[PDB]
Amino acid sequence: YQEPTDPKFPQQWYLSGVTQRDLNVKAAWAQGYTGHGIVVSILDDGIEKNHPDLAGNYDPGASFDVNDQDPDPQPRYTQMNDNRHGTRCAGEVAAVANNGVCGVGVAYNARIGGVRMLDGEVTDAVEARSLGLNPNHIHIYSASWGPEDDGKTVDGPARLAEEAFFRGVSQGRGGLGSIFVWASGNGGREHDSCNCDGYTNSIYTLSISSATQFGNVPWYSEACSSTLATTYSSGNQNEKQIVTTDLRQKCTESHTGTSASAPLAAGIIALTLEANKNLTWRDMQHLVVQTSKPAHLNANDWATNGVGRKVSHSYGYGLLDAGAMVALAQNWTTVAPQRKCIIDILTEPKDIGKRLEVRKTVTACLGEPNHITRLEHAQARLTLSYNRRGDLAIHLVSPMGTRSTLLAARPHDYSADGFNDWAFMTTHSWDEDPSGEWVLEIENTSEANNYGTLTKFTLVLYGTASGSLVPR
Ligand SMILES: *[C@@H]1O[C@H](CO)[C@@H](O)[C@H](O)[C@H]1NC(C)=O
Ligand SMILES: [Ca+2]
Ligand SMILES: [Ca+2]
Ligand SMILES: [Ca+2]
Ligand SMILES: [Cl-]
Ligand code: NA
Ligand code: NA
Ligand code: NA
Repeated sequence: YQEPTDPKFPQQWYLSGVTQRDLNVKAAWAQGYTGHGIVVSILDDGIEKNHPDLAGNYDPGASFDVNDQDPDPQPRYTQMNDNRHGTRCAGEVAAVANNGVCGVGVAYNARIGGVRMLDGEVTDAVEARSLGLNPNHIHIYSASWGPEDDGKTVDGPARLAEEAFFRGVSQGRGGLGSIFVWASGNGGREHDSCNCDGYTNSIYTLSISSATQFGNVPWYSEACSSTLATTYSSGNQNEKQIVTTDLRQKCTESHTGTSASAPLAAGIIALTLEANKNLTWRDMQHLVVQTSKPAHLNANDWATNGVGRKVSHSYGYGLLDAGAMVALAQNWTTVAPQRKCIIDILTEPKDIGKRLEVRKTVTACLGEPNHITRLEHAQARLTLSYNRRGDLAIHLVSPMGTRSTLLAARPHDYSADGFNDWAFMTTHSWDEDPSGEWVLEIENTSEANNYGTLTKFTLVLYGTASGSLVPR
């Protein structure tokens, strides 16, 4: 294998590195996987389809302009170069290789498109028509956007967009399911908590956080239990950033944030899908859980779950490992059909006060077709009132002892509107047996005399009843 000769490839430290602080992409390339035959679409502010490092891979069938209702996603050019983001993201996935221009995409032989959908009024219908674009042609969708990262918002997909997620994973890609890759958020400065973002908190999105070059939690990071894994992105000014295609046929070395991490993940997922085109949307999440690497990512909350895997709320299961992903994909056995076990926990409303603990021992639908012995995602769907929402911290403990933070204190969230059947999601108990005692903790983290009531707690378990590995 001959590595790319592109002029900025040496600057793509998160690929070209030789000091083990990288995404192990060369190993996949050397196995013969560069993205041939895979189609990825960037859902953002447009794509410069004539960019010298994108044109060779550009796919009009992966593209649309939902803002102006036409097929051509070319960005709107302005003095401030506002609409540059989709072009930056596209090059991370699929910039052309060995052409003397800028660097390379992770999947530099994949086909790449863009949906111009952020440059206008972004309605539920706009989101739904973007997520649902050409779903039997596009394999993988990448979205580096979501609800305002102000640390006070709780919001997620409305009805059309949620319907688009369920149609995508159910009937998309020939019934194997659209793969929706999501950036977990850029609200770290505001102490945002990313389970309050219903796009990344969805089970249907493969949510990705960031690590800095030196292996630390970047300033912009949001911790939450819904995140699955991590890719490198930007950090402090001594740390390098992401190198990619830029608006006006240029090359940038300064792409940043979790917005840059999701496209890198989408590229790795494209290499993985080339290695096994029959992988389902759930198969792909299993591969990420099994192969991602904690090593040398620094966080104070690394914990070993019930099947021996290390998990962090900043990083999920750790750094994506492209070589390991493509290797495991090749002989992967399709997982069994997804089961869903619904457990209504409360028999009466519960005053929260300073602190509330709810314990329930469950059988996880024993004796039923939805019996689960091998968890995937779990949700605590909570309905509660509280006078100051951001003073709450919420934890969920699995029978195996895995403590998932469902919500951390958000100092800027003054809302009195509580949570209305909000489906807080955790990936941290993946592959555990969910039978036994679950514990919900709700705590007032302030000294104020706050008050409210928990009126509904639905524990929703997803998973199967077959095929477990020996614990790590
Ligand atoms: C894909 O997986 C399904 C489920 O295991 C199987 O029935 C089908 O034969 C597979 N198709 C290919 C092309 O491997
Ligand atoms: Ca257009
Ligand atoms: Ca190039
Ligand atoms: Ca956020
Ligand atoms: Cl469901
Ligand atoms: Na919404
Ligand atoms: Na998600
Ligand atoms: Na148990």
